[PDB]
Amino acid sequence: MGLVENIKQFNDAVSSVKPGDEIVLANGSWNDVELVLKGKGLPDKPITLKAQTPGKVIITGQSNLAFSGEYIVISGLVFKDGATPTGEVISFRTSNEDVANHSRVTNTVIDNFSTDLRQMSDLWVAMYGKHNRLDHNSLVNKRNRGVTVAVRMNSEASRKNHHIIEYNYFGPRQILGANGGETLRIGTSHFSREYSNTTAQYNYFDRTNGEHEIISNKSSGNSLIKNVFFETQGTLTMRHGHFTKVEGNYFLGNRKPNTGGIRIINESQTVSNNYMYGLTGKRLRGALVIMNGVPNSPPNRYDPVIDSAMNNNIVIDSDHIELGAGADAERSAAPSTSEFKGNIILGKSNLEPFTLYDDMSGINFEGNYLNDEASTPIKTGFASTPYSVTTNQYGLKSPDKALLDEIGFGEVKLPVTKEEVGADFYPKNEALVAFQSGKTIHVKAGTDTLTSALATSQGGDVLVLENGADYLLTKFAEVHHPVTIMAKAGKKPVIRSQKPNFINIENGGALEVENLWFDGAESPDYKGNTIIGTSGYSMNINYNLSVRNVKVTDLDVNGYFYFFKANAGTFADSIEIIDSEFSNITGAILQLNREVDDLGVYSVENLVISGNTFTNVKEEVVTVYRGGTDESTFGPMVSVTNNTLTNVGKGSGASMYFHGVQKLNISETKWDNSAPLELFLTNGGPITVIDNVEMKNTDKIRANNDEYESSNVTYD
Ligand SMILES: O=C[C@@H](O)[C@@H](O)CC(=O)C(=O)O
Repeated sequence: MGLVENIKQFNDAVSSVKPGDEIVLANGSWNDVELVLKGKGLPDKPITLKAQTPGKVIITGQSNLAFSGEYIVISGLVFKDGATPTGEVISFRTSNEDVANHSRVTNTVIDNFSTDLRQMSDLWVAMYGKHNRLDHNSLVNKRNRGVTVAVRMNSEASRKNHHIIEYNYFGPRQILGANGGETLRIGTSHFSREYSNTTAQYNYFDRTNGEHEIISNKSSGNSLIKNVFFETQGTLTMRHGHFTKVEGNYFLGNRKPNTGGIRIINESQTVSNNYMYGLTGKRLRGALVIMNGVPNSPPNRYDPVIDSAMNNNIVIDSDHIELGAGADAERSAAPSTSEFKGNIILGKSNLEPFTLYDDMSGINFEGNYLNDEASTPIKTGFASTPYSVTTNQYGLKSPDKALLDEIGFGEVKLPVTKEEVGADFYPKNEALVAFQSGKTIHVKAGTDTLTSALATSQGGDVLVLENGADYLLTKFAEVHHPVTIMAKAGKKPVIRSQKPNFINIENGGALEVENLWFDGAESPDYKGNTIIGTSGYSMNINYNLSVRNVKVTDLDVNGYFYFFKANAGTFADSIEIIDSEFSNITGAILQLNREVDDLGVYSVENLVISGNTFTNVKEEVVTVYRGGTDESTFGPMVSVTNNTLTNVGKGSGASMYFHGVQKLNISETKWDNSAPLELFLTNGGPITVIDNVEMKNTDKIRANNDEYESSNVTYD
């Protein structure tokens, strides 16, 4: 009815609207626009805001959309490469009192509508009101904190909403390094006993790894049904609220790390007829979890599990069923009047898949099946059955037909596929370029030849330097995309710089270095120099750093000269230091700074330090620190093997410091006249094994509790 091409025209057409009329945004870029629409349509005659050509109306910059009234439809829009100036990108309200009812947002894309600051939280879709629908939308590349889709519950007008959220595509969500990266949140703790009655169904969660809670259910009466979770880190958690129905969901973990399933807390939960495959998560992130709760819990803790059922689920090739998880002096109430019946557990990666943290007498176990090779400590309710798992018609590892029929599961088949969800006009393209997937480029010896070669390289490229040759930098060597810098086998080239940082990983960058020699003879006379650094600003794209067969010498022109220094506000999916040699360094090897707001922030997910020698380093090799009390979130995972530290950390101090690491493995490593190893084991169960280490002329391991396992610790 009304085609508009500028904000002025838009605001005129929506100043007065009647049932049936539509406002069309003409194709093109809509930059820095705050779209507001109020009106009252009709069941047969909605008020529609639509794109001229779905995929060709690009809302960008500092933009958002807020609407209120009745029977509004919003379709075909794209929000790409911007950030909302409010708290919400698409909002089903226009003020605290004016909400949308019986309205719909469909066939719409939000693509990287992320703040440049990774620590700032917003909501991408905020649902208010009653009887709203959110369907067939694509939400991709959320790089900051916050919830992608939230159902709000802060007033009566938004409770008992019966919203429907369905057929949406939730694309990859990088690990945040902090709390609050849920994909779907239904309610909040402050209104958690209130009823929402939301249905989320037929959605596809694709590597939505923001945090441990993929779906944070925080209100009563919801149905989370018939969704697909593909290699998703974290769980579907019934965090607060009762009378949740969780059925027909398929978790395709594929043996990826930290892949969890369904966590029951609180009352009258039904978790049945779900399918799980290849889930590796443990404890609060296990494939199936039933928590202990706090008697007379405050609304923000954990209600004891009562009147709940966990039945007729299929759990294949998964590792952890955790009953009573969280049990302690506070969470002292074990599950009661609940049942665990008719489940099929077929896995061989963990032959003792159950952990019981408390008395499970309050749970009636009946009719379950567990593969011959595995055992349960529960005396009743389980029958052993052979491990028979065959890929079926729809490409899914399935139990035998006779067991399926015995529990009335039906076919093992996805309730929805990747191809049936999201906007119909927007591709689902990978956004990450792999190391060495591009061209090999020669870098001749000399001054700023590496600088120039990087400036024109592309993601995936490999810069190959001349063996034994000299390289000098007088400018920053900036890495704007995944790149490899290396020499083929033979004599290491030597790299020097007159700048305070040799190489900086910029936002979007990631770096492999192999068979290089970095030396400090040309470095400037400043404190805080480093060989490799991050960008110096918040980087809302996680980076990666791989260092293999590298030699680093004479970082001593001034104090605090580090090998690698990540500034506050950056996050590394993986840092690997392999088979490398470091000598005469006044700083730390790895300086992993943090921007402390949430005390739970951490700056690296996976750290591997293996095959190295560290000699005459005044500061530590690495401090890995996560504060706060979140037992539930990830921790860094750290592996330290086959290294030698000679005169490290003596410039009282420590040579390595690990604090709030959820998984720490140290082995085959010798300290020689170094500061001691320092540990701090946080509440929960941080897994910590230290085997075959020699502490020659080194003080005793510094720890807070004896809570770790240790074997073969020699003190010379
Ligand atoms: O804030 C801490 C959170 O871990 C918790 O309250 C909510 C949650 O996600 C959990 O316990 O796992």
